[PDB]
Amino acid sequence: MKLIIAGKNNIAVDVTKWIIKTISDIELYSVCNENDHGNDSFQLSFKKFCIQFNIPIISLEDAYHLEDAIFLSLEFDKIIHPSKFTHNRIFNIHFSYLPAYKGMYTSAWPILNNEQESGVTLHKIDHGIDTGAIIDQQKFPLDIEETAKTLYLKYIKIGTEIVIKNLPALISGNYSIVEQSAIKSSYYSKKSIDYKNLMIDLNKTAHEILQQIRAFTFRDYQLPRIDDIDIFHGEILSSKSLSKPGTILEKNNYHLILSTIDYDIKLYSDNFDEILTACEDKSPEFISKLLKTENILFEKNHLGWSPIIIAAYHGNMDVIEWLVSKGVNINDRNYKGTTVAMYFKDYMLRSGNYTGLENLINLGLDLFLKDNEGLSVFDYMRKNKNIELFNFMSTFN
Amino acid sequence: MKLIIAGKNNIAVDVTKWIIKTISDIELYSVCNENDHGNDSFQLSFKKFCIQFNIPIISLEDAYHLEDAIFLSLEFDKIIHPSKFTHNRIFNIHFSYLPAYKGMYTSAWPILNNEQESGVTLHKIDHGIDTGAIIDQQKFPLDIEETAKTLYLKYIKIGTEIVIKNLPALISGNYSIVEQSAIKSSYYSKKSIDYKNLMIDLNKTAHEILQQIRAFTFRDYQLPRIDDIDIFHGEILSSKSLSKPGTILEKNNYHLILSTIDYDIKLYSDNFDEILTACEDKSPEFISKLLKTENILFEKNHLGWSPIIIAAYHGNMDVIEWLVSKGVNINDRNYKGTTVAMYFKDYMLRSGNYTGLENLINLGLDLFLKDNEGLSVFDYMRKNKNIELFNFMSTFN
Ligand SMILES: Cc1cn([C@H]2C[C@H](O)[C@@H](COP(=O)(O)OP(=O)(O)O[C@H]3O[C@H](C)[C@H](O)[C@H](N)[C@H]3O)O2)c(=O)[nH]c1=O
Ligand SMILES: Cc1cn([C@H]2C[C@H](O)[C@@H](COP(=O)(O)OP(=O)(O)O[C@H]3O[C@H](C)[C@H](O)[C@H](N)[C@H]3O)O2)c(=O)[nH]c1=O
Ligand SMILES: Cc1cn([C@H]2C[C@H](O)[C@@H](COP(=O)(O)OP(=O)(O)O[C@H]3O[C@H](C)[C@H](O)[C@H](N)[C@H]3O)O2)c(=O)[nH]c1=O
Ligand SMILES: Cc1cn([C@H]2C[C@H](O)[C@@H](COP(=O)(O)OP(=O)(O)O[C@H]3O[C@H](C)[C@H](O)[C@H](N)[C@H]3O)O2)c(=O)[nH]c1=O
Ligand SMILES: Nc1nc(=O)c2c([nH]1)NC[C@@H](CNc1ccc(C(=O)N[C@@H](CCC(=O)O)C(=O)O)cc1)N2C=O
Ligand SMILES: Nc1nc(=O)c2c([nH]1)NC[C@@H](CNc1ccc(C(=O)N[C@@H](CCC(=O)O)C(=O)O)cc1)N2C=O
Ligand SMILES: [Cl-]
Ligand SMILES: [Cl-]
Ligand SMILES: [K+]
Ligand SMILES: [K+]
Ligand code: NA
Ligand code: NA
Ligand code: NA
Ligand code: NA
Ligand code: NA
Ligand code: NA
Repeated sequence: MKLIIAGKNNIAVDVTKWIIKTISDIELYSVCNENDHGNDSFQLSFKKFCIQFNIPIISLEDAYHLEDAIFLSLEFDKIIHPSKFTHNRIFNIHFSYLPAYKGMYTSAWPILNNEQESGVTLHKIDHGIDTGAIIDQQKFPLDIEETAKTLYLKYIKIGTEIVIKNLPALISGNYSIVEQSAIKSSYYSKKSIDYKNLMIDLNKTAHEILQQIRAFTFRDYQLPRIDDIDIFHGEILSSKSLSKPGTILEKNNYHLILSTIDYDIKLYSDNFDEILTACEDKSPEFISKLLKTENILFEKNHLGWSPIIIAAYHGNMDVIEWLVSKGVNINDRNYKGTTVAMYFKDYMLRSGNYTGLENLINLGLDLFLKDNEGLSVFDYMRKNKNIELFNFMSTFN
Repeated sequence: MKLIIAGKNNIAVDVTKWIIKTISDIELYSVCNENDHGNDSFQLSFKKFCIQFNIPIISLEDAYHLEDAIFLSLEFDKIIHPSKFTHNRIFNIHFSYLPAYKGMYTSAWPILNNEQESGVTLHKIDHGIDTGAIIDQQKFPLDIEETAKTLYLKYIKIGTEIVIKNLPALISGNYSIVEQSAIKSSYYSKKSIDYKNLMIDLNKTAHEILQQIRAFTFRDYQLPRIDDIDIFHGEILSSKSLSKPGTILEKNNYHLILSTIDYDIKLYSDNFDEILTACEDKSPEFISKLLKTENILFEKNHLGWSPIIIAAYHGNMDVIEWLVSKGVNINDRNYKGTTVAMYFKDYMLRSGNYTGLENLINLGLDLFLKDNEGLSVFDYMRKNKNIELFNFMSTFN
């Protein structure tokens, strides 16, 4: 068989990796999205990956003429018409529990509409928008403080899994379909949200305002901004101003308080930059007071730097352990795949203090992971001839 | 006690009637809505009613200065501020299951949002929009072909009941409250729907388009109009045009067929006028073919004339019985309260054929009802000196 993987991001990358590890005899090809210019971001560039792993990249046009192929769209950006192929072995992963939420912005809309869950759906491509028969789908609940970013990461992940579970069946042809019901079918278009002129409607209830805030929270693209302040989460108060919804009751460095249709809301200014800086050398105590929401402890900057990555690079041992106690991953990575252990090794090197490593190993620090270049911490130390640190790190299980 | 009834429509009228029948010693006052100019429509004018029943009509301003009073808002149109009263005995009926759907157009929005149910809520007035503590509420399911009109009539009815059930408790002061949750609180404003420039979004799924159609179906105000055709219901087909959503696939006297995001839809032109005319003298068979949806058999024109009222006035006996077999009320009334029996008596008079009456009585025709003027069929025949018909009608139980 030939297998054509058209799309982008960690879903296209991780499915392709699994195929490589698991299916030989398959002849792989890649079609990439138009805005994929080779740059890794909060997601990997699938184009860069394919070039490095020698997966031939072809045009959508070339894809039409391949016979004895399977075509699989993973967040692909161009319309695929099944009449342009000799076969009907054409599949898509859609980021919703179809028939609901066909179309665009499916990381926002379920939140805006205050859904209790969402899902991912594997289905056949037909001529229209997310309309072809369903092969498989899985659902999952939305968290109370779900954001568009957290939702999107759940899609990437569940999408990847649902594809890998179904791949053998698509390749063999031994899978079932069910036509999508008309009932409960919904669709949003490109025009349904203007991200370049985002307005929060403040003539709304506290809950509705917060749902809009959280729907529009996706740091790599934007934070919601109100009265010139970037907002990162908030809360519903018990007070109820008599003033008109939208009235600013309080504005300072820390927060905005607004009158709504029902209960006043408190909206936290974003202090993520201040948090990262604090993680360099302040105590867990200092950080717990600086933060307004514990969600900020799992945020990452444009490089993929999280609080734990800062604490590790600066050898701030108390903050590392505290963050872990709040459910932060001790083996967190930046966007190049560089791990906590890699950062903490740098601190060991620069400082000459090796005494903290044991603690971290005990907390589950993994020395054997590899970055996106396929190198471990050991490959780095060998390469840079840091042999005494290599050997000290090598004693640990 | 004094009891001030502020509002409009059959809810304000029927609550006031119950008070009159059931509570003496209460001193009643009325405050009316600004657009209530004394005219009965698909709802009674509360102003006309109060004038005829000698309920003194006062200004909202006068209402503030009444001591030892209770104030009850039933679809009232001006904002009520509890700080303007000596007491806090101030209640409202809202047409939703609060905390959801505060604000406007609550006969549309639950339909647009494809809710499975709605309700009515009795609560205290506080300073804001539909935000005060809840005294009582009842919920009910939305029908699959619910329209804004059918929904609205359910509100009028359930509202009326919930008020009558609770009145003694409000008068005594022996009732409980519960503060409205923030969670699941929603609000729509005046601006959320422009009824003077209504657009149906056709770049949507079949189901979404039909939900918008039905949400905007309220004959006294408007029918949805697409491509210059008034629409009265429709259906989802099994075909799926490849053409773009909104493409008109077929247009004739009977219907529009449109391409959507998923399944084609068939939208019925309104033929209500043609149906009423048919009921004058055509068969049940003829009418069953003329209609495109059985919903059209329960529609009424600006006078309150329904199909059964036409068949009765014209003595079309087969159509009367058939309509009854489809669940039409044999004691239907127009908007002046004039009943089927009143219309059928006219036919008896004009034609001299008395032979059908027995059948109708057997089907449950009620000769003892009174119109809005408080007259029965017998009061009319006495008045007009139609004594042989009076006496023939009088033999029936
Ligand atoms: C463009 C943009 C997106 N978002 C959020 C909401 C989106 O659901 C999420 C993903 O962005 P996105 O550009 O991938 O667009 P989406 O609209 O999510 O996905 C569509 O486009 C993809 C290329 C696929 O064809 C997919 N099948 C489509 O549904 O990020 C922002 O918060 N701000 C933004 O400015
Ligand atoms: C996290 C952090 C990093 N840095 C430095 C370290 C890097 O030299 C530079 C870019 O960071 P980065 O996350 O993009 O680094 P990467 O290129 O992913 O990883 C390199 O740097 C690590 C420290 C390890 O040595 C690893 N073996 C290297 O491949 O910024 C800071 O100065 N302050 C910081 O707080
Ligand atoms: C004005 C209008 C209303 N409608 C429908 C939807 C509405 O829910 C329903 C009732 O009309 P409406 O003018 O009573 O306005 P609503 O918006 O339903 O009710 C508000 O105004 C009332 C006076 C009360 O203050 C009530 N508490 C408010 O919620 O009729 C139309 O279909 N076309 C229309 O043009
Ligand atoms: C239903 C119907 C009524 N009419 C006439 C009868 C009335 O004279 C006029 C207005 O109708 P309407 O529903 O407003 O009448 P109403 O004023 O409600 O009722 C009067 O007319 C009835 C027939 C009874 O005599 C009753 N006792 C009267 O009070 O239209 C028709 O010509 N064709 C019809 O199909
Ligand atoms: N047949 C098919 N259906 C899909 O839903 C789909 C594919 N193919 N392929 C990948 C991706 C592409 N999705 C899209 C969706 C809409 C437009 C589009 O042109 N959208 C405009 C209308 C026209 C315009 O932009 O000029 C819009 O308003 O949304 C382009 C690509 N997609 C599934 O993910
Ligand atoms: N305190 C109180 N709350 C209510 O929700 C309420 C009452 N009173 N009294 C009766 C009725 C009146 N409702 C309303 C609601 C809004 C406006 C209003 O002015 N609305 C505009 C904003 C201002 C404007 O029109 O200039 C809007 O955008 O909706 C007037 C009367 N109503 C419950 O039924
Ligand atoms: Cl090194
Ligand atoms: Cl008479
Ligand atoms: K307020
Ligand atoms: K279509
Ligand atoms: Na299947
Ligand atoms: Na947009
Ligand atoms: Na060295
Ligand atoms: Na109560
Ligand atoms: Na409006
Ligand atoms: Na006479």
